[PDB]
Amino acid sequence: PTQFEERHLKFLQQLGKGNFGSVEMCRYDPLQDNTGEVVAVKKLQHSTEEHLRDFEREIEILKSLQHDNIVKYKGVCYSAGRRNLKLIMEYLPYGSLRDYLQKHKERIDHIKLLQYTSQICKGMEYLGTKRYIHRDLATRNILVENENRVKIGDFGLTKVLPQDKEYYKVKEPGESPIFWYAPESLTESKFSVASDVWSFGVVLYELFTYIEKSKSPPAEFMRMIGNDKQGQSIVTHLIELLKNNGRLPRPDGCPDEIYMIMTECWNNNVNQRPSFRDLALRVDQIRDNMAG
Ligand SMILES: CCc1cc(O)ccc1-c1ccc2c(C(N)=O)n[nH]c2c1
Repeated sequence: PTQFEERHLKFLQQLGKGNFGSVEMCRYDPLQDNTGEVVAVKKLQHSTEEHLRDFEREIEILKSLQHDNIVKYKGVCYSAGRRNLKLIMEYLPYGSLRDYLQKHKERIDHIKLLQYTSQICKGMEYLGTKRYIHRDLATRNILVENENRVKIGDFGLTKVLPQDKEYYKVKEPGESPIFWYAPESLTESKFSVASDVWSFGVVLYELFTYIEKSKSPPAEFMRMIGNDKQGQSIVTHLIELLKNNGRLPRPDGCPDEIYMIMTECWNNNVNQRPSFRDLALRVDQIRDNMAG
């Protein structure tokens, strides 16, 4: 119901950058009196026909979503042609859950951690009904609205399942977050609802270590690979470690019932991992049992 144009978009400050794109804070101001609404804006640095095509698919996915725990779509800008396309989304002042939690950690207890966990489960349950696979679940990619609510973000790798099958195979892997990936994703490039469940397991580990740098997944796995070899790639060493049942340890002070959920999510067999339905019920019941 509304298209945006270049001449009313005003730069305020930087929010982030990668190898192919960047994000900015701007004010849309068509009356030119500085009363306009503040928004967040994405654009591409290096436009290859391939990357430009992936960008337009990201936008169609975002249009179709409406849920309390998922980030809101606003519009698009074609003022300078297809090769200079921009995306407009809602601005959330508190930023990412990774950044927020490091800052305000002395006011966040085990009960609060489980509130965030529950809301993430509800969001993924909704994506499942549309047959979408997220592919990039991590605390850097969740956003905060206020002290009692969070939403799922960055949909830049998301895919749709075929009508006939229960997995999608990706042609040409990109630059990947290997320390959050399932084994059959690493060896065969297969992604599914089940591989999203392995990733949710690692998010729960991030939360109960309070996002400390020195206990992060990259730090722990590199420690476990060791000091010697010598002769192989880093990803080759990781695939071998996982085949022989090596896993991340229990965080200091983690409850029995929460640690059991982690171990179940990290099963080698895809057919033996739990559902997002059951995960929501179990988490809510544990939170109630701490209440009284
Ligand atoms: C436009 C980029 C984007 C793309 C996507 O697919 C999902 C979410 C975002 C996004 C990223 C960051 C923020 C922020 C902040 N404060 O950093 N606020 N709203 C944001 C939305």
